[PDB]
Amino acid sequence: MIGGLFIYNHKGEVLISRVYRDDIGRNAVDAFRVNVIHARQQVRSPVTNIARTSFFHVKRSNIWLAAVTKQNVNAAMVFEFLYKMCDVMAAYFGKISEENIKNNFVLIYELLDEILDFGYPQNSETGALKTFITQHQTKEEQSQITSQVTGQIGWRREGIKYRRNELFLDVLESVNLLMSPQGQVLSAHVSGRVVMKSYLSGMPECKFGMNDKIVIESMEQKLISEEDLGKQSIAIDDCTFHQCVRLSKFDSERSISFIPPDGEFELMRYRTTKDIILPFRVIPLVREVGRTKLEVKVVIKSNFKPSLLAQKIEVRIPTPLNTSGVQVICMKGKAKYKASENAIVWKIKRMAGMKESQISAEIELLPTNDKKKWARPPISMNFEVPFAPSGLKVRYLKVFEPKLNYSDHDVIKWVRYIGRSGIYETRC
Amino acid sequence: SKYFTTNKKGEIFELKAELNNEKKEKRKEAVKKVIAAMTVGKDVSSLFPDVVNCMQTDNLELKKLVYLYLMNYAKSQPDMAIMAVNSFVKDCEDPNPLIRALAVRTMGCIRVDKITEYLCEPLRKCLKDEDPYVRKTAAVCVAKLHDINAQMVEDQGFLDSLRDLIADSNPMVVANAVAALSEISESHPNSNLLDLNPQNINKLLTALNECTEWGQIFILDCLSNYNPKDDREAQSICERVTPRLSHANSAVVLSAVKVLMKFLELLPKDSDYYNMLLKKLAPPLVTLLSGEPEVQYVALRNINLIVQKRPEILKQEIKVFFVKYNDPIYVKLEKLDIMIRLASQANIAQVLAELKEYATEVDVDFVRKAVRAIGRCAIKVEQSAERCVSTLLDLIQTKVNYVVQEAIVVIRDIFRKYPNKYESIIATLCENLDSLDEPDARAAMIWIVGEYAERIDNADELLESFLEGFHDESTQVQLTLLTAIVKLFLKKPSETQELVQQVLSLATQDSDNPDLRDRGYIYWRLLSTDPVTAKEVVLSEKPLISEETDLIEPTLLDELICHIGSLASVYHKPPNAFV
Amino acid sequence: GMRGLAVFISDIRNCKSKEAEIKRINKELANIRSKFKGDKALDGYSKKKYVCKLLFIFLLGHDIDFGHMEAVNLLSSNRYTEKQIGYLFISVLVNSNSELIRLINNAIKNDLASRNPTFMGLALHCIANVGSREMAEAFAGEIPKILVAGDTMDSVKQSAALCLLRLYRTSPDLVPMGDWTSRVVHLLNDQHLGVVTAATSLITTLAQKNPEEFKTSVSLAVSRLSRIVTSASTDLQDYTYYFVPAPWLSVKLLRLLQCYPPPEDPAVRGRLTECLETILNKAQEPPKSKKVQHSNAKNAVLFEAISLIIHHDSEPNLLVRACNQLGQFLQHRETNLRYLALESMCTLASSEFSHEAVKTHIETVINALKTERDVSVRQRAVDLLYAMCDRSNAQQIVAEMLSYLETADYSIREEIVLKVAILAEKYAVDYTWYVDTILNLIRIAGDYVSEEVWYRVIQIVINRDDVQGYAAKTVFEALQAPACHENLVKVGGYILGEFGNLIAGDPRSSPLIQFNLLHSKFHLCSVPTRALLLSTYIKFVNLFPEVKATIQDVLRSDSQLKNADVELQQRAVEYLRLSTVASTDILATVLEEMPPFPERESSILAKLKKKKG
Amino acid sequence: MIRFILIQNRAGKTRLAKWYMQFDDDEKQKLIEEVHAVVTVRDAKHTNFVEFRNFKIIYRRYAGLYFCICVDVNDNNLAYLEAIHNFVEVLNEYFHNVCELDLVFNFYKVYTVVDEMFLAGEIRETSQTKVLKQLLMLQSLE
Repeated sequence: MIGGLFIYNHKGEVLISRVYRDDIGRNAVDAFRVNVIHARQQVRSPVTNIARTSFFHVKRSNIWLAAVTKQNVNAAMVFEFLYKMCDVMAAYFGKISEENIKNNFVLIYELLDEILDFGYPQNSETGALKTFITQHQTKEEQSQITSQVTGQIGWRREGIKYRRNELFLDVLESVNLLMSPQGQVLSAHVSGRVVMKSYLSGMPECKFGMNDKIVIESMEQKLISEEDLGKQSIAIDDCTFHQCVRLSKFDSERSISFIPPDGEFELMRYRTTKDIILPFRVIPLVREVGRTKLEVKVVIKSNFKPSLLAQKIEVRIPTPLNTSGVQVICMKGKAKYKASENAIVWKIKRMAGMKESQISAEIELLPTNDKKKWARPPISMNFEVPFAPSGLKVRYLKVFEPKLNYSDHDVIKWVRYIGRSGIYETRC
Repeated sequence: SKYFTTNKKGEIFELKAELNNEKKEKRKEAVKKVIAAMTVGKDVSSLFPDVVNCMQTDNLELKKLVYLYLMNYAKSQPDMAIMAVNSFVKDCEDPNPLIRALAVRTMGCIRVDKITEYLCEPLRKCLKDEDPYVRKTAAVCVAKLHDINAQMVEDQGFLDSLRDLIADSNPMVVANAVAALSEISESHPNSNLLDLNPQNINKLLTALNECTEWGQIFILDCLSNYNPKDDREAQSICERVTPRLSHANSAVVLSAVKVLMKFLELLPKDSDYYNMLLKKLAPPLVTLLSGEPEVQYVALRNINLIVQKRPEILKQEIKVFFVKYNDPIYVKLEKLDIMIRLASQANIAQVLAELKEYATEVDVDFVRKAVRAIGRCAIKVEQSAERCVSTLLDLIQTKVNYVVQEAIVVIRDIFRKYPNKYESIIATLCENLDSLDEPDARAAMIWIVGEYAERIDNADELLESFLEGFHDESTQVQLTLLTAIVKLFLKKPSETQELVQQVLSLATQDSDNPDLRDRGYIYWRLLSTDPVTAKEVVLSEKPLISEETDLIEPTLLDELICHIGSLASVYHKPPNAFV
Repeated sequence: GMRGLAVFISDIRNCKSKEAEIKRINKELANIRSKFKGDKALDGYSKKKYVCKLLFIFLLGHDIDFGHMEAVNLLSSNRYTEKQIGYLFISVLVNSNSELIRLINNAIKNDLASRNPTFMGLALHCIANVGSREMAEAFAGEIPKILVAGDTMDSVKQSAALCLLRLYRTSPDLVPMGDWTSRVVHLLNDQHLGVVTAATSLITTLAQKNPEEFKTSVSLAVSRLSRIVTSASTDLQDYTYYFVPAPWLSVKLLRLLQCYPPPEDPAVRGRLTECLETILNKAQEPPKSKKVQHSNAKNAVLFEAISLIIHHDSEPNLLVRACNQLGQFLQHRETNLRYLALESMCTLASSEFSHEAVKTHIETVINALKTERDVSVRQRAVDLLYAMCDRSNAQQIVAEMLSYLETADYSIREEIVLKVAILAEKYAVDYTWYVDTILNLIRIAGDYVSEEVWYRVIQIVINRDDVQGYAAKTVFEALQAPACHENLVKVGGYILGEFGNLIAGDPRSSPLIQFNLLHSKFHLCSVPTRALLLSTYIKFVNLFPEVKATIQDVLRSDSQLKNADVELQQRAVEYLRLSTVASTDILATVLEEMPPFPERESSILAKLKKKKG
Repeated sequence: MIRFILIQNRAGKTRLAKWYMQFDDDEKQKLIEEVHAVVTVRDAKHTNFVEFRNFKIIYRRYAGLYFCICVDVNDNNLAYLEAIHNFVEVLNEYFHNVCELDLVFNFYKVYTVVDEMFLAGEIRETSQTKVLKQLLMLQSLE
């Protein structure tokens, strides 16, 4: 379906030359190098057309990757394949560099040709790949591999044994927040995923509950149990899944079925663009004194439970560029200034909830605010916080091993709720 | 596996020396130098004797590297392939089905005429096989066989066998069968793939539900070829699509939207599952732009496409297009662009505030785009047009031509929509002719001339000046001058005679375009004939175009629907336009 | 004689992690800077060491912003190596701070006053490369007073010669000449060729400025050069390299004389003829030597002599000898040999004398370029056949050239198809067959050709007046071709718009069908094509009334009413307001057969020439 | 005339950059990189004189060394090729089977002798015995 797929370094020579079509020419490849790899201009696109020829060439890192084709395809699946490729490269050997490619060359080649033959892309389920795809068959092994291929079950499921059956979850909630510098939450959204680290035997299908259509309602049920009309739980604004789920099962009854693999993985990522909890009440704003002085007023009211303790509190307060006369205000924490970035680093060792530290700033200037003027860099609060902002949490969690012995109770469960607010930026 | 990356300077004879050691080590390292040569693109076909004599072996890795070298170099030397077919046979008698499939793919990676018959019945037994990999590779190498000579009764019987293998239980074999046949449809007797039927549709739908994303997308594009006979089966199909939400999405989602819009032409009153999807579609579309920059980039392409095709409920999700610093320049561009396309009459105040903010940023390109967009807003609701007046005026006063350059055309088109309103600026424009560098802006000024050469009285001297440009300017500029002068002579015959006569003589004798020359022909044989009649056609108003603002060719769009998901549509250039 | 320099070369050569390089650099930086920024500099060893380091580091990707007045101190420093490293430094590091330059030029005039070789030589070397105008200002006539007015030795004199030749090729304005002919032409009679080479070079320059200035040259030069040919290598043995006679100087002389007109003289140029026979009759022999360098020099001076003979072609016998030689020359296994042979031949290719003799080698050329796998050679051959082409050959030339072009690069594709088309028109008498040829050309691509090309062929057509019925019919043929080439569309559409009547007694002639057809193509094109098609459509009715009513209905569609542009708005307007509202007489009145275009000169040639580099 | 004179090692980097016009960092660097890539891709059937998109260089490849001298359109390549060959002879003669490390300590020597027999973009001298003579007698000049 596709031809050459060539990985490139910075110096531009191939790190691989992995062709899958006749049409592919050396005259083509070196041209691609000297023209994309080398170009006086520097604004480009991961996809490229040169003489009616597509070129999905990407630097997924310092290391590059060129996907050459002259066949109209879905670019999206091409990129999906590129991802899966580099991702499994990492999964099998972590870092991906010169030696990472070299000392894997043969596996690289056989995989690529398999996972994509003449451009026809095959699967990368790696249900048992790395076993025989290892950096010599038996009749049982022959039939075994043949069947596991024919077997419509992946993600490393053959029936495993773990001396215990336990899973540790970690709910990460990334605070996708923009608020008006005068105070109005322009962006109130959250990006979160269910990463699942599991240590269990066998191949269990598991289910799980997370409060739906209502704000939230073996050994520890919950320390923060879902009080009726509890923490923010909403129709998930967008719930994203992974190929263990059964969306047929969902859209039938709003519940997929997932046979999870073992070890760590991301069970389902999700987004909600509403119904969040604010950790502070900051009105960061700047004012200008004719044109000889820019003054910034930063009143950082922190707002959480004082029992909650955020640490290493570093708020980004850009100082005006031209600096003649400084005017500093201190309430609590540590006064730190940032030069070469022209910023008040109101760096505080730690903060409890429901607090307020105000810094008012004046910085004398020289007129440069013209038809082109000062860029107002959003004042941001950056710090540490674990948190269940929505607090949409485990409505239940159904795990088992309905084959031999170990039941629900024979599994010990966990979760973490790690908020993530580095997106706390506003000055303009 | 470790790098070798060395071949030159008599070390080919050291490669021999180690090849003059049958022992495994020198053999393997020599092989790695061979792979080095093959990567750096230096032929080692000379080793085909060495390669074939050491090739008597049983090592899997050796088999694989020999597969690759042999294949890609017999590509450059079909002669010694005689050696290959023997081993390939030996492997087709190697009970390992995986090794057999590797033999099949290496073999079927080359097609001339001879290995063909060597594999044909063996190939049919790979079709009459029960291993997903053997039959799988069989289908893949049947496709590969269609590279050439794909017109033979033998390949046709293979086509019959695989065509029945379209009905297949094995997910792998049926999946690559679907992929293969979908690609074979590109072989254009234009009668490809007659296996479509309702029950087949249902079974492949079930498969899609249970088969990998590969087979799923293959099924999707095949459905993009099958034409249902009404909406009811299409109803059930969209029900099958209902669970086609979050997956290895991007490709699947684009192709699914393709197949849906292929059936999404009926009314949301005909079914509300229709409008249920319409409303439900926005948050996944956001995820598309909430994905990864490249896939969100593709998504932006597809979204502009959709807004073109479907101007609907997304009219309240402009939020996604809300530009930020960190946003990359072109992403910011399309953000703002569809922002304008998602005209929020409520936000237009703060929108334009932001717009002039952007104008006050530090890149020419997006600034020009925003000027054009603001002009379109002036072509949009009139209220805006006043702040447009003030802003674009002070932007003129920024005295950076390029902005003002395209702004000239912008205002030309605005005044085309809105004439004889703010002629006051034409005076200012009069000074601004000493910077004419854009045939667009120059043509806009000449258009102004043709417009108001009756009000423009100073037109005389400036026009006899502009007569400096008769050559070395693109024909449309000429034509614009000519029609402006025609308008003028119509409205002011008193002193255009000398002008029209000299310019006609010139443009008709210095002509190369017959349309230009015969246009001068028509110009005189209308104006010598009956200006008294010319004015009625010309000097009468010519109605407007009513808010195009970068419209789309429907049919092109309608046909790129067959590509929404594929390079053609996303690229917004015809699939034919690239081959 | 100085530690830092050598030890630094040692260590930093052994440093490999660029940070270690940087560390060693900064160590030398402390050393040298502080030694100059404080720690006053010492004269021989320290200066030489540090300054050679500074120079080579400047070369290593750095620069020196000091020590240049102190580089004058190097010039004013005992060891010749110090003065020399200053020479180089200032010659390598372009200078600033004109007081620096002042001291420099003063020291230069001193190194001239120091009438020793080395000083003056290195001074001229810095004068040439630094090339400040003040040199040729103070040395407008002073460098003459160096190279002449005192005539001692070769080396430093050709040093001054190359210096002044630089200053002249760069600033002849600072060169007043008067007349110095006798001296340099006697140098041409000087057997000490050390000067005579660079002499002849600069003299060739001045003769590019003034050939007429030197006819006295001609006789002495041709005598001495006949000598050079006849006196090959037996003496002046280090003027002798691989026993060739003065290759560079001889080529200088021959190419110089090549500015002068063809042979006209009976006896002097009779001796010239003698040299010609000498040259050719000596090149013909196989080499008793066995080293390619001899072949290289002989073939080089061969090219020079032949070129000197080239462009005259009043020498039929010599032209025959050249044709024979070239015939043998397109067999020499190294591609470069036959390549340069191809250049020389396509150069000579325009020989009305030997046109046919070259044309004899047409199939040689054909199979060669077909069995070539290179293009350079192929363009030389294209130019060769081009200069010599004619109708007869052209007949097949079309076929073979096209069979080659279908596989080629893209720009060159345009230039070649354009040049072969203008060849065709140079030979176009079979205008119907030529039209067919053009049809084939368009059928190849017909989507990359520029405007003036099909413009020209359309003019030809309307100027041809012979095949216009044939032309129209064949255009129709190309129109029912399902595919599309917008250039074909434009051209043939207009043609049938004016010539479709000439193909009308046929069922396919059905302006209804082809009209709606063009309509299917109407709105999928570029804008100018739409204007063309508008002219064509307005031609249609007044030439084909039957389709009118339909044409009327269709030209009223919102599309042309809403076409965003101003122009097409107005074009459709003047068409509609005259079709919908129709006096019905102004139609024919305006419509006109668009007479054969007035005479021109096919500026396509000059355009290709400006494209020609 | 001689545009410039570049010499690079098999290790890439131009081990001698010698110019005759006011080329610049950008220009010189582009020249280096482009010429180097060409030399790499240029295989053995080639010439010693490759045109680079507007004119030629008289280049000379060696197992480790690549002597590239730039001219434009007209200069009789062969003569200059033999000149370069001559100069190479002179070098390894005087430099007595030169290893690169020699010029690493004596690049200036090569440079100044180039300056000697070649000047202003042209050959200043070509006389093997005399070249060696004057070199040696002046390879003693402090």
